[PDB]
Amino acid sequence: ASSVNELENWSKWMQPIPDNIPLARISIPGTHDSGTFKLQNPIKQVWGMTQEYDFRYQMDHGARIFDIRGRLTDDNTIVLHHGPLYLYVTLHEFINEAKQFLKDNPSETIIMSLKKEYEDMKGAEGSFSSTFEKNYFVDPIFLKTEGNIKLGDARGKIVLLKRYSGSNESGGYNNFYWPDNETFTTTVNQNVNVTVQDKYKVNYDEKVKSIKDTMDETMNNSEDLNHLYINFTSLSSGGTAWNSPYSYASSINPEIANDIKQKNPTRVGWVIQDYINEKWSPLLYQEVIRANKSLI
Ligand SMILES: [Zn+2]
Ligand SMILES: [Zn+2]
Ligand SMILES: [Zn+2]
Ligand SMILES: [Zn+2]
Repeated sequence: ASSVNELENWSKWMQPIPDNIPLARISIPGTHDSGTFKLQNPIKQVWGMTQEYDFRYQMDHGARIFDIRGRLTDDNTIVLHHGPLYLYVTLHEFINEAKQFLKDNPSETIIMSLKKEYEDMKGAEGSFSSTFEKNYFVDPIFLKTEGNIKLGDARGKIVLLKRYSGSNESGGYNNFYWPDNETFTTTVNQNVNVTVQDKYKVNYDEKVKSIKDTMDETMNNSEDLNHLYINFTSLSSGGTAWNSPYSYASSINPEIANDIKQKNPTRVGWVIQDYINEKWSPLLYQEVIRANKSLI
């Protein structure tokens, strides 16, 4: 009952992929700084807005990886931030939206990257890691196993990608050294080789070339099941209308999407983008999802 066209149902595209395929092998669309969609102040937007729509919109369009940046509060909760700015979005808000999506579409999995974005507030009873584990992670929705996580074990659950230190509970992908503004390679869950392109503050041409170089590598290493490729197409703000995350995404998203469309590869990696929407064609997240055709 599995056909390649089933990859076209953006809310259930992982359904046709076999249970035994490692998530690392699947080409998955993701959203950079996922919770910035509520920013209204034009000054806050030009500097930190990276998405126009909420979490469910993102998921219904195919996004399965979410970049969550939070801050520990005096209430022993974690809220979403962009630097010192509160995004009016909370961690529980994201998880609840993910729970709803997973309930409605049990064939899917949601990968949640969690990073400490700003200094803990005074008054918290514990640490960022201990508070997350005690008040959020205990929830059954979170996958508690590790290794080269397979889709079958992830269906209906949230798979954690730690970007914070001090973890004391098993589950998801372990935290690893993440050099600043670079393309680097390292290892994670004992047997998973990881390559990340996260040059968030390089010049535009350098960014475009870096995305392409890393994707070219991914396309020619399609059978490497234990290799994880994370490719951020997002680029940090210059503080003006002509160099905001939106202006950059308007050209980068269609450019990279065309690369995939023209090459028609069997793997392109975990592509984390800014502004998932239907304004620019070809649509990046759709071409990324379509690159899983050979897995069916
Ligand atoms: Zn309080
Ligand atoms: Zn909401
Ligand atoms: Zn490898
Ligand atoms: Zn739409």
